[PDB]
Amino acid sequence: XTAAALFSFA
Amino acid sequence: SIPWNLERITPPRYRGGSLVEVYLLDTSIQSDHREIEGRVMVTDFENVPEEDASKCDSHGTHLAGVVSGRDAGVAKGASMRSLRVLNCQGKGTVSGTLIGLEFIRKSQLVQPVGPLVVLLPLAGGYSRVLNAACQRLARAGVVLVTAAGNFRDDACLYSPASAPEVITVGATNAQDQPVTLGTLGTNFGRCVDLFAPGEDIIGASSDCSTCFVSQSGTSQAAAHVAGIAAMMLSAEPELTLAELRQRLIHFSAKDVINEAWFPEDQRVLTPNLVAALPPSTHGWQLFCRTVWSAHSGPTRMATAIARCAPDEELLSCSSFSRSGKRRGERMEAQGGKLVCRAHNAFGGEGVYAIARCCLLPQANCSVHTAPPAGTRVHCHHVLTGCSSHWEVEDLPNQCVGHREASIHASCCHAPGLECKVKEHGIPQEQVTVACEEGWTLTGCSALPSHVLGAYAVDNTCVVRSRAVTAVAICCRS
Amino acid sequence: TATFHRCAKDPWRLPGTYVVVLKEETHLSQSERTARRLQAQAARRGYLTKILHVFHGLLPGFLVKMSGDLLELALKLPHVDYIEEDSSVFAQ
Repeated sequence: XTAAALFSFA
Repeated sequence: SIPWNLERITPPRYRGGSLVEVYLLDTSIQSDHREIEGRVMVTDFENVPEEDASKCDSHGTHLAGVVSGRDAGVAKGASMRSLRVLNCQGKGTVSGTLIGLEFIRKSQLVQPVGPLVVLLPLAGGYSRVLNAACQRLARAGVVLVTAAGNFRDDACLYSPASAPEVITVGATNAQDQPVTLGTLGTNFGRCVDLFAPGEDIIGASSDCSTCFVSQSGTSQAAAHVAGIAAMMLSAEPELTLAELRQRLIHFSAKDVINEAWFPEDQRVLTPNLVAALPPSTHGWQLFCRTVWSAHSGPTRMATAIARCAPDEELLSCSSFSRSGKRRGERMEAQGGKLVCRAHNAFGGEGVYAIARCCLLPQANCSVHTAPPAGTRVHCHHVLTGCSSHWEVEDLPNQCVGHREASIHASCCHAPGLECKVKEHGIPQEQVTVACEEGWTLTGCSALPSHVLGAYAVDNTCVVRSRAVTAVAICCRS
Repeated sequence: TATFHRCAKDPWRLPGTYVVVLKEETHLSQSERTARRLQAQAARRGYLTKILHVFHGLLPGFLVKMSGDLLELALKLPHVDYIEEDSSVFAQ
């Protein structure tokens, strides 16, 4: 991850 | 022990990055970490939104490691300078990113160094100003490497992935397939330039000064290309952006991704490349890339246009339409430079222009055109491409077109150039013909029974149909 | 001819802050005066503004904290090319 596919695909 | 990603980018034959600096725009970093300590200079430039200690510098420490870490880095030497544009939750702003890119240009003007690689492991939506800033910083002689984005979407809808004159990297996994996780995964499309390892990438962990962690992302993938670029620019300091991008493409593993992971309309647009360091071997050679235009849109007089870099030559030009409602393509002069222009047909959803751009110095290149009559033109040096465009709604070194169309020959005075034509016909949805090893596909087209388009994929000419004959022009020194 | 742009992904938009981008050949001295003019005209209308940064080196222009009500006024300023509403970028 919230809120942009952040940190290894959430 | 060698991590899978560093083995993956190793060439099939092998044996840096210190006259180059790699700027990193990311979270804060744990510069004490033994992977990167003494290698990364925190500028302490900071411009971040407010949040809404080792979590803080986790992202950027990992990526600083992937580029330059001594145990697990791609360019194990590599001076880095880090700016902080992402807060402790990983959030930044366009405006802050702008100021950091501006900060890099001021530093370069104040204290000139050598080649500069700026890593942008971040994404937000399509931004005019961020794309403008990235392009103008590229035109000032700086290489930008950016992540495609992790949304399993068209990278052209994201910035700075969609940015012109920037190297946009998608992520592949240990099976060489595009990263997918749930509805997320690597972006794709014609704004992606190549792919690099980006799943399960071991690098420095900010939990402790000697710790390591695995992370995935298109940031990790771009970190690979940024270290790859830093080593290329160490070996060949004088490379222009077109010459470095032609080498990244040339040295990539090819046709190794299973295009079925991509949405149907994006398989033709997404390059099938996985980045790799260049081998021990490297004499001059002929590099070409395929450059797809943005879709023209549906207006009845729409034209897509595909352009080469200023120091490339446009050796051929084709067009593609998914429905097949198109009026062909022509080469035109703009600024004394040839571009590739495709025409939409009345009633079609749009077309793509597909340029074939090549580093061919000492080349004087001209177009020979014949109006409708079957139609024929020829050169009178060497034929590199055939093009055709018509005005109607329906139906050696020579080009041949439909009786009702114009045809166009790309003719190049290039001594030291040798070209040959190779044809393949079948009774069929897709017909294919490839150049032999050592030759470069310069021109691809279909003999004039209803064609969706033709385009060069690497050195294979691909013709798409709703007897069909693919025609490949192949050159070498 | 000056145009306004904001992020097409609504949850990534950051209203209240705007990147005023000026025409390519615009000199830093002009950027500073165009920002000062905006502040002036906005104050005559009752709006506090804040010039957070003036750009020069890649793009000329400036970064302003102001109500969006002023976009029509700000678009008519001399040397303006386009204005973009700030938005989020994210670690990938």
